[PDB]
Amino acid sequence: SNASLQNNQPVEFNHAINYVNKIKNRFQGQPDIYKAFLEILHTYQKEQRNAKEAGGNYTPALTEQEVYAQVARLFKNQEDLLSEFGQFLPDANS
Amino acid sequence: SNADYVQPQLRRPFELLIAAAMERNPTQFQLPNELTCTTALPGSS
Repeated sequence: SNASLQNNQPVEFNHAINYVNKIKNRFQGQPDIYKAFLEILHTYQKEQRNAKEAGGNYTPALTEQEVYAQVARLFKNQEDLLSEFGQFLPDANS
Repeated sequence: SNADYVQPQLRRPFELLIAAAMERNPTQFQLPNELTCTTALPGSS
């Protein structure tokens, strides 16, 4: 008896690993850009924590749309990174 | 409850992304990792 999920999220996690590596490689030399994005994640994790602290009834101030728009405004010139990012919230998925 | 049917939420897109960021970085999310008080200032390699 398992029921504990033996098949976790492998492909999207491995894609994420490569993506974060790709983010570094993409803007290697400019810490502010990568750090700013990291702080975005930091901020969303904070908001998510605070939301679930109230059970989830309380909605955070940082929405997925907000995040994505912030990321797009964050990484300019190279949309290829954002193109990779699109897999972490694909419009094709509802 | 309004929905007593409890269901795990493995489908969390941001979770594996931020987790990957947490793994491929020295996880500086101001999150107490382990023995981390003054160990990492600029981070690890």
